[PDB]
Amino acid sequence: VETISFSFSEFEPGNDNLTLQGAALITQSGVLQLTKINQNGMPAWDSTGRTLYAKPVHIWDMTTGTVASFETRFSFSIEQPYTRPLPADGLVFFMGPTKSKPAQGYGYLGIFNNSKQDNSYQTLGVEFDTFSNPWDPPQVPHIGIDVNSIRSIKTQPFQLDNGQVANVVIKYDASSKILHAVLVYPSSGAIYTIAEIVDVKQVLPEWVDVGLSGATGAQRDAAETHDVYSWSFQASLPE
Amino acid sequence: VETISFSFSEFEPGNDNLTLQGAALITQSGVLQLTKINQNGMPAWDSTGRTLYAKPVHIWDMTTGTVASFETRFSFSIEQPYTRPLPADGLVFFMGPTKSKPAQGYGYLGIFNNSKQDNSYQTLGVEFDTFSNPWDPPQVPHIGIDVNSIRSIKTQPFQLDNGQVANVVIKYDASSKILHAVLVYPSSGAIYTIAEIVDVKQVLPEWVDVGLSGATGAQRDAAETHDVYSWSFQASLPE
Ligand SMILES: OC[C@H]1O[C@@H](O[C@H]2[C@H](O)[C@@H](O)[C@@H](O)O[C@@H]2CO)[C@H](O)[C@@H](O)[C@H]1O
Ligand SMILES: OC[C@H]1O[C@@H](O[C@H]2[C@H](O)[C@@H](O)[C@@H](O)O[C@@H]2CO)[C@H](O)[C@@H](O)[C@H]1O
Ligand SMILES: [Ca+2]
Ligand SMILES: [Ca+2]
Ligand SMILES: [Mn+2]
Ligand SMILES: [Mn+2]
Repeated sequence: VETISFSFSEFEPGNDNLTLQGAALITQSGVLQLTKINQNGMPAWDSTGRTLYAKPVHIWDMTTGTVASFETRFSFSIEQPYTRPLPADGLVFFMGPTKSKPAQGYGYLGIFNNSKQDNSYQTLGVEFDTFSNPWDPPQVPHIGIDVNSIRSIKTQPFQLDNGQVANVVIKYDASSKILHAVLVYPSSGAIYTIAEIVDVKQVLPEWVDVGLSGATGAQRDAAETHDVYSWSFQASLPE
Repeated sequence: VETISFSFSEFEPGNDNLTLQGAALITQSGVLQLTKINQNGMPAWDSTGRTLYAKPVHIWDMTTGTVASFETRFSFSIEQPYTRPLPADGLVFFMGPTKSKPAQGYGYLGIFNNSKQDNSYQTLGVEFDTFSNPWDPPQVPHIGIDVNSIRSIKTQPFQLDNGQVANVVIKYDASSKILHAVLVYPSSGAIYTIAEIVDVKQVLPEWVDVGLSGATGAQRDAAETHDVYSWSFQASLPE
């Protein structure tokens, strides 16, 4: 059985097990800031940042025809300090081609180049979208399962607890091909769940990079924070 | 689209919207005790209790072939006061034939007569099993999805936060036929998730009773508490 597994109770500058891209930064206090925060403490607009695990993970194998089961957990907080305009854009957990660089920002969240449904993206993501683009449902924020497109195949509205930490658990069972994600707000006790069928074998390449990406709006002050406090990942490829 | 929906922030004695069977009792303080508790505050062994919603719900319809989507949420606490013998047996959220009476106790949790997988049982349950019977995996407690049998088709171990309150969310999506359940322990922040594919129209009858059932062990002190503090349910049948 081939297994990959990492865990971060917190983050520390320089940890060579993490690849930072764009605005992604690790404060001295241990928190990972995906998008830029000005020195006055306010989140900056027109910002995009991502963090990947330095090592690719074997998600499935052609020869044997088997696919791995995985689980990831992380905590984050989104703070929307401005009244107007509307905050943007959200953050995502994603698995895609190895050696990837940041794509388009804003509504694309740093992982897509446009709103097309294109299988060549070979990307899977679970988004926490805070801005309603023309391809989004009217409700925001919302959890969404993204398969080769920013236009989610499944969506679940949730209420933001401004500035509070949320716990996320994303799990994939190769057996039934079910991807189930859950979001919890310890502060209010709120629990959100979402599940959909995803055939990883038809979406992702055999090896993929796993990471987190966040982005702020395309206009002045259409921004919010995208802070991550911890992150763990585990995958098991049978045989 | 016929919809059924109820919610109990707390329980009140006499409320004719709930059917109590076996040992099930509602205290003056508003908590629902599925299994018996002696006057000295200790849980009694050899006890079985169930609570059914007083009205059947329409889960699917032959005519149209449409099946409903539902969601249920409840809070409970299991307290295992004795060191030995091992505590038993657990509690279940279940849907089954209407006008039913409690079945066998102990490991059968009051909803099955034996461990046989039989379609005539027409019972679906999400269990929180605290005792490992011959048909159970070695780990307890565990969440299990029961389809016409006490021998779960899917199992997920979880760590009991003895005596503390747990929040449960069980959701079923007719579209994908996915049953996803999540258990959360506010006290420790633990989050457990489990999901499996279940085709409700090949398992349950058109109309069903929805309820909660709990049971304590077959020998002295093989007992624990099975208290429920709140419970809500909702189902939507298209057309
Ligand atoms: O306001 C936040 C959103 O901006 C959208 O882009 C807008 C832009 O803000 C506006 O000035 C003008 O250029 O129209 C654009 C729409 O194409 C982003 O697309 C959206 O993701 C948010 O960032
Ligand atoms: O001890 C709790 C478990 O008891 C099991 O039944 C036992 C019984 O306790 C023992 O005295 C003897 O009769 O063997 C039985 C096994 O068949 C229950 O089956 C189990 O559910 C627990 O309640
Ligand atoms: Ca969006
Ligand atoms: Ca058992
Ligand atoms: Mn979206
Ligand atoms: Mn069991």
